Amino acid sequence: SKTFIQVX
Repeated sequence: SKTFIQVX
């Protein structure tokens, strides 16, 4: 499962 985390 790919997870995309927004940094700034």
